[PDB]
Amino acid sequence: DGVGSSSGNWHCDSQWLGDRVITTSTRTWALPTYNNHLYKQISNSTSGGSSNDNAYFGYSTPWGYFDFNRFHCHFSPRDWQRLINNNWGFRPKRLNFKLFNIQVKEVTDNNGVKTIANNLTSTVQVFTDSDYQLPYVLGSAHEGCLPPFPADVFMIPQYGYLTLNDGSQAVGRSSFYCLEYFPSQMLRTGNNFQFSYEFENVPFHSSYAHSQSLDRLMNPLIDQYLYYLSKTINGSGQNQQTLKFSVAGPSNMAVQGRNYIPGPSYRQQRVSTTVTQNNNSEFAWPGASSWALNGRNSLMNPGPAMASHKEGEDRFFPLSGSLIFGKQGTGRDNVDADKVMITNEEEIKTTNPVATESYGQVATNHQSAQWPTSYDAAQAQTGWVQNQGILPGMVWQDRDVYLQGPIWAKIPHTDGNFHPSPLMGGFGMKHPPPQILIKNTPVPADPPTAFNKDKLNSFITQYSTGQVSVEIEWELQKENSKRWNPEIQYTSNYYKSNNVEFAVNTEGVYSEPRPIGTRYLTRNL
Amino acid sequence: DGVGSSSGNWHCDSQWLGDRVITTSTRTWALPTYNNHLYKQISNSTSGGSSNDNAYFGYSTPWGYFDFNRFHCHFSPRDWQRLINNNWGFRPKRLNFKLFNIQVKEVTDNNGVKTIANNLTSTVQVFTDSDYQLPYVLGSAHEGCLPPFPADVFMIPQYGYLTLNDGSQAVGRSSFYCLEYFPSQMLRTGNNFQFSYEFENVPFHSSYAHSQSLDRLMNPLIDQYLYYLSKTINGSGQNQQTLKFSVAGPSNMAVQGRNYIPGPSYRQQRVSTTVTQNNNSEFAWPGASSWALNGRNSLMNPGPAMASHKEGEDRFFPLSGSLIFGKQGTGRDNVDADKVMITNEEEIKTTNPVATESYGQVATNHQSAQWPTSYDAAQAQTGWVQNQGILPGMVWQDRDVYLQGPIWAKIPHTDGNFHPSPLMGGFGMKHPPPQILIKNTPVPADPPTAFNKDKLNSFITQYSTGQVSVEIEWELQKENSKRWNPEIQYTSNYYKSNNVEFAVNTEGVYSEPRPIGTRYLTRNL
Amino acid sequence: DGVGSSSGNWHCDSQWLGDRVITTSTRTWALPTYNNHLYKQISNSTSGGSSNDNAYFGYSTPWGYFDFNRFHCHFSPRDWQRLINNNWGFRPKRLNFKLFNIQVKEVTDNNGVKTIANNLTSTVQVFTDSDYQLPYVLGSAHEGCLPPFPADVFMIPQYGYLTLNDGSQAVGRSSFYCLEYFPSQMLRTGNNFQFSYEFENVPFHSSYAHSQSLDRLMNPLIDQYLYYLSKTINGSGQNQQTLKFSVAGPSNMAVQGRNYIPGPSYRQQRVSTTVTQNNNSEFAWPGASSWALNGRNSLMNPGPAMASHKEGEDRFFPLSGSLIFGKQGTGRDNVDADKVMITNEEEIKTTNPVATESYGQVATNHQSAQWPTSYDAAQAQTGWVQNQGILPGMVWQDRDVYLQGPIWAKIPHTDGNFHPSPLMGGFGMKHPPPQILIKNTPVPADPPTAFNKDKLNSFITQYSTGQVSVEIEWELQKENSKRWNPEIQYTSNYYKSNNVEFAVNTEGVYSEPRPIGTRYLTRNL
Amino acid sequence: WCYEIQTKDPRSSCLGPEKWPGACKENQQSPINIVTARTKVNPRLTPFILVGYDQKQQWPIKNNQHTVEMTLGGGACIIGGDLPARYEAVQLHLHWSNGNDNGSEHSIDGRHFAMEMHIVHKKLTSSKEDSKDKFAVLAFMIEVGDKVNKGFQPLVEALPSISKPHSTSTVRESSLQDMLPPSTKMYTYFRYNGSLTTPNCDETVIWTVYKQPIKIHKNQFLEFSKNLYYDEDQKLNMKDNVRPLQPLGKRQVFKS
Ligand SMILES: [Zn+2]
Repeated sequence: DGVGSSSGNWHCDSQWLGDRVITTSTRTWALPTYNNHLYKQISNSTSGGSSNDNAYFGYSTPWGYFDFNRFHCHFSPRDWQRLINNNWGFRPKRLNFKLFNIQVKEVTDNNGVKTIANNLTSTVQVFTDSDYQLPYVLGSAHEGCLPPFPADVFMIPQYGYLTLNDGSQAVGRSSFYCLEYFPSQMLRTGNNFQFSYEFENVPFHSSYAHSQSLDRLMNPLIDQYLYYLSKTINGSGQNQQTLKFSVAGPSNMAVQGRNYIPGPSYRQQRVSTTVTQNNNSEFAWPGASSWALNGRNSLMNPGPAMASHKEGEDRFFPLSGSLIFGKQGTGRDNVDADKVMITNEEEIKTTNPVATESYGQVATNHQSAQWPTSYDAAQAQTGWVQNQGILPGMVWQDRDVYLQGPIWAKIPHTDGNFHPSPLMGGFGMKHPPPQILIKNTPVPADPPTAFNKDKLNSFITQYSTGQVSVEIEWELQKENSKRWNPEIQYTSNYYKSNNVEFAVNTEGVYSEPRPIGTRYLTRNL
Repeated sequence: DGVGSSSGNWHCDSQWLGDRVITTSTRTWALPTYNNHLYKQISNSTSGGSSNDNAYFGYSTPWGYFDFNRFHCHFSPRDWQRLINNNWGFRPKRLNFKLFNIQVKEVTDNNGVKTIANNLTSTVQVFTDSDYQLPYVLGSAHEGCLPPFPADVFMIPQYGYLTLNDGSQAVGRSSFYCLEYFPSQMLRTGNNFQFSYEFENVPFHSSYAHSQSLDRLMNPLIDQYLYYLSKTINGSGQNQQTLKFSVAGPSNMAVQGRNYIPGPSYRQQRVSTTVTQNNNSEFAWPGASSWALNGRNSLMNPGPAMASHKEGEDRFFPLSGSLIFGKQGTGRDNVDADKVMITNEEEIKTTNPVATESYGQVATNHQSAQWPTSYDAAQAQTGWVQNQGILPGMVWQDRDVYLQGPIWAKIPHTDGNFHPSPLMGGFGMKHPPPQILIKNTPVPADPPTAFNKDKLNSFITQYSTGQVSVEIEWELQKENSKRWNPEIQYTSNYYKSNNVEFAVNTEGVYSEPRPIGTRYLTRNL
Repeated sequence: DGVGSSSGNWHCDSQWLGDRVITTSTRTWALPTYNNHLYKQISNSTSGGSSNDNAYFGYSTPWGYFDFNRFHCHFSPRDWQRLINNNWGFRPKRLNFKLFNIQVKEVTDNNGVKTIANNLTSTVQVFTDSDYQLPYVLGSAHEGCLPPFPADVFMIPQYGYLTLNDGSQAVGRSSFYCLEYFPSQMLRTGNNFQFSYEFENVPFHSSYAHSQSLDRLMNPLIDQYLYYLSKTINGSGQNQQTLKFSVAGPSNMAVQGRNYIPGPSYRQQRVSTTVTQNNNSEFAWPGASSWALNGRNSLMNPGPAMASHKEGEDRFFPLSGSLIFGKQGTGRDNVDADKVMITNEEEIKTTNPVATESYGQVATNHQSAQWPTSYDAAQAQTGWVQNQGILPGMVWQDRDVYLQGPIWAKIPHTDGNFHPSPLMGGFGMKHPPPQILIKNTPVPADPPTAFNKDKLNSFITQYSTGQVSVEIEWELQKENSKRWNPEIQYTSNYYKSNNVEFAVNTEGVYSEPRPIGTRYLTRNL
Repeated sequence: WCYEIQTKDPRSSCLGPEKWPGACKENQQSPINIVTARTKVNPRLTPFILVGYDQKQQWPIKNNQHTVEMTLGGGACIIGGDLPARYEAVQLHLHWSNGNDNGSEHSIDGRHFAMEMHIVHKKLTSSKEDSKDKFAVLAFMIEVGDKVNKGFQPLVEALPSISKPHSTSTVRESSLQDMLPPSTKMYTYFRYNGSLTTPNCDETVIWTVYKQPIKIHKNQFLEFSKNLYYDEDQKLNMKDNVRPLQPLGKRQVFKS
């Protein structure tokens, strides 16, 4: 080690190993002291009034943490494209991480003359939540990840967590965590850190779209050996009761016996991009589909994976059923549609119900005649199914993943769960990549010349910077399709533009012009 | 030996062992040319131009395929009786498919006179889709199977498939499959074909009926150590409230505590075989219960497995919740009820809810006195549950299989599924028996003496015939019941009958008098 | 052997190891003859033609059986405290049962002198249904268990069972079982019996509560990179629709995107212990929430595990969604709340929906405007979800167990089930501990001197006593929590009292003053 | 088999109300004159609790030849009043005339109304019993010619689709609450044991008839008679499908 010696050599490249591909990324990461050096009780109260549904309580830790739970932190636009134009499936298998070339500096705003000098003798405290003993906040799609553009410098987000809350108050069951109550590595400028992790077995992500629909799997030339009720009345009129039966065939695919049915559903309000056909009313929250917990409602944000809209319904989108990303430079509040990128899951319409339609219809009575009393003459009545739970024989696809989307999530530690694929998309894991917490060490700075039991406070201003390196191994699923006609592929467009898509501008600013999925290749059901 | 020797013997038999039964079957088939040797695109606009619910887009191929996905193709009525009266469970284990005694013939039918000769040359191509790269149409209950009666000669059905469609139009995602893009074997007279397939791990089919009901598993002599709310308002009638509790016991089984609940449900309309108590209106489709996919509706044909009707209500049947077979010689359009055989599932009424009844009741508000709040008050209200999903602790039975019913089905290749047992009955497999595609090799007539350029459309008229054998080993699950009293068994009736059931009549026409299930033996829950 | 020689020692104790604890219990029992040595048909009619919902058909056998399917039969209150205060989980592993020190008795009830003596040459029969060929009645929370007080002497309950029934009538499918049709050991005063059983693999019971809520898993300081629909109208006026989007951040946690959702639900009516605010109506059964089976209604008892009430409203409890135990001395009919102990499951509010509230809200229409057909212009409409089945991404906890609650249950033998954790709590097992049947061998009285065909009906009056021992090893799941602040622990209260909790009174009567769950320690989600 | 208006032509020989078969010739039938002087107030009578009457859904509307009956499906039960356990709505028909003078079914103090609406509720569970109290029907009077109420508008819109007898259609979308008087007015009613207003009368109905009639526009009332017919040919309308009044007998009518 030693100041006059680095501890890392820029590693960023990517290598495709046929059925696999190794991604490597390196980045600089500036880290401030954060909340001085103290933990801070936070709560709905601290934030303010929030809301019953926005009520909380937890703690702001003076620590920071690294994050790369976004495909763009590992795959380049060209990288993705390929992956998606050539594989039916993909999944992470491992990860290797390294921090190095760390430099800690002290700042001295000499009466307006802020002066940065190197504190060669200082340290950053780093550790991983490998035993998963701390609140896991890496599965909440927050900012603070390694930027997609390698040349970009990053700031490292601050770690904070929530616990049980009664309004803005805590309960006895609430827990407090101290990260200093964990063993941690201390690094001087000559030192570095590294660790490796094995992804638990996860299902390949479906990077394809079906070329068939659940309701169209039969032979369009052969009849079924099954019959269906065709008529209930002779017709003419008056006591026409009858029971006619017919064979189901190519002419009436709708009534044919089937072995499997579409996945479950939770209806979402439909919203048109054309704000003239919508409705002159504030319905964002009022018309939102939601769920409740201990007297607190939470928007069904991603919700179950459901087709975003019917064929041609493009302009429509479920109130809260799709992932919406902000375009480069987009503001934080009340921005127009033209500032955001709304994803869609049309591909899964082959097996999943439309998010803004009922699952189907069900009988609600017993049709009858005046055969008993002259009453009881009830006509067959049916009702619409707004939300349908899991049923045997159901099949479904999960939500697609995106270059700018999340990669993994931690499955909640509970007695029971079902199909734990993270609803925002990606791979669910009981033991996902552990959190890597990092925080400099507070310099005690000036102390008094007479004993002071009061804990220290003046601490000398400092900040730290260096380089992080994450490598992830992704196993790939090749395709052996016999499709004759060419497949649909993602390609850039030749048409003379002002700036290359996914590149920097005259001001050196990067831009991801559109979200990119993974479902371009096709396969049968 | 070529053109002079046999490519096979007849076999076609059944060997029963202790815990196994291998069935063997051989039949005589005939293959026409199909599509005049050509591929053609098919759509509702081409055929019917029907409503959107029945719109479709696909392709018709000049290929045929072998179908033996029905029990009567392998089990004799007798064989079937032995099976169902002595085994609690069963499942397929392996298969041996073979083709032979191939004979290709030409057809003169010239100037009026029609003649037939053999083309000792000529070829029939055969190949299995062991890689499952072609659309699978064997799980759609189609006609074209090996005749139940061994003496019957059958014609191979034509292979066709459906892909994505928008109305009658196709989309860029639609796939065109060419069967000639698959390697295949060609066969002259004297050549034979053979392949073996091992069945996947499937659960034994439940060939039994429960001797107990989910709601009657308690000891009828002992009380519970649990209490239930018995009374609430000391009668009277002014402002009197109370909470009285009582022990749940033999006298009030209805309120006893329970560990398991009945399986899920999807209400169906109730239809009576006695057309008088039905209703003087057309409701076949209006009240049929269905589901939707990308804007298209499809009936809930044999949807979830539910008890066909309440005890002693055989006259009733769910609109589209049961399997309906056609009697021998029955027509295909608007036949009477006496011409079809409607199956039922009353055996599963011990664990599955009745198909034509609501699952149960559920509270829909908060009952309170007026004083609470002010002067509102509210009475306890409940609502019917028409469709109930899957809940923890649920228990259910699957659809029964029949001698004329399907055997297996291919589980759709999707990200997720639940209990992938085919809704029409049988065994669901990710890799079921591969499709066996078959075709006569086109033989050009006489080409011009001057080079043309275009494809040949002049061909010799030919067809092929031969024998086919299929052998399947089935594993058996025996019974070790301690039931003292005798059990119900499937039996023929001794009463005189113009004809013997499951036999040919004076004209040599084989017929199956009734559907035969598999649930006659009983065991406790 | 024979008399003069003890057959077994006492053995009653607990042994705590690191990850294991073995409990040992021994008790004194007494066994009468029962149905005068006869099997008898019983039914709703037999009892008193009970309600349709309460109709049943079955048999009563002169056999008794051993029941120790309760936690207090093995764990002392003291022992229970150590188990729940130091372990995050636990599960049964193996067991050994022993019957010993038989001793029967003659009881010559002469005139008034019932004169009891010993019949040394008498026999007791005992057998285990290790093959599970008999109706299993141990999963029905019946009385007759080994007394919690190791000093109380108890009477063996009589074994009875139910089969299929149509009203009070039986069907051909109904089964009759004769227990003498089983090999059984015969014991005299000098004989003993013993058997060992290994528990199937079951999940550890969750003996902890969550310190986080499913809707509070995000970093309270970092914003998300996902947007949500914030506004739909620019303001009041008229035609002014719009689409405004905002970043979901800490200030608006309610609308944040999430990967996992709360478990399913089946709404129950809410009841207040304060009988002034409930209602002046009888709604125990009218508004109870239930399910139907073959035309018979059965109350949804504990039903799905759902939080008993919203944080704070402890006075409320679901009509039939909680376990209610009777206090010592409490009668069986119409007892007051003060006589019973009502359990709750507030601990699961972190992941499970509140039992007496809707799961959430779902859209029900397509908001529309005054476009072509301006008379339309719909409005965002939503509907309440009272029963929600399973959906992918759902997580939940199971119902807690109790010192006075059941331990295990037999999973119904069916084709399908979901998350078969017994709804009343415990471990579900396909092959749970076998039932242990026991019976006094009949001793004919003086027969006639001339041969008679009739079966004997005169028998020497007899009854048996003796000791029983049961040992169970339990696996323990230690906790390695990093929580700083102390945890909640079960503890006795120092404040003076007339008696000691969990002890006997001046009349030697033992009592359990309250139910004790197991969820004291905490863990993150 | 037939109403008195129908048996007016030499042909179409059917049985009029004076010759109705079955148990329609007895003491308790249904249509009685309700004298408010002779009724006695019953304190137990309380306004019904209408659960499921606020939901909006499509309803099957059909020309039952004798009247227009609308299937109410499920989830519209009634638990209020002095009904034995509870009753679930199954059907909704109505009777009218050519003017608000001829009358419609029940009469209060000898006063008739333009139209009478019969919302019939079947007993929820009960048992396989032949006993009475099998139906609890609600009777609402209709007589006004001033203002149009949107509650009956979808019904009038659907009326032309079922012009011919034995024809079926569907109401677009409506709620049972909209077709009822305001809840502040549904406080006073009468209870009497009637059998049935249609042939083959069975004494199994409670007949809770409300005061305070409902108000609909005169155009809707005219459309009711104009868009419906008795026979297959559009010749004979559906004016007077009303059963003549029947003697009260010894039955005692109570008042809420
Ligand atoms: Zn009427």
